[PDB]
Amino acid sequence: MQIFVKTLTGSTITLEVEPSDTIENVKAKIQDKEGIPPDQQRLIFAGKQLEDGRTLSDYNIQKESTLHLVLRLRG
Ligand SMILES: [Ca+2]
Ligand SMILES: [Cl-]
Ligand SMILES: [Cl-]
Repeated sequence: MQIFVKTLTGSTITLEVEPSDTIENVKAKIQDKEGIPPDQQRLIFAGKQLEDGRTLSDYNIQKESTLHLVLRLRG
């Protein structure tokens, strides 16, 4: 399944995922492509912040869905 991840600056990347993938899995994939550590990532879909432990299917994220990625600094 192909999805998109987009930032506030308009950068868009593509990921290959499965419905059963967790949000934590997706953050790992973004880190592989773009080097952003999962701790600093927050994903949003349909105006809601997503939870690491839940799955893409939980949020009805499908082929060609776009997730919004934003930073949240830990320190
Ligand atoms: Ca690029
Ligand atoms: Cl990927
Ligand atoms: Cl940001």
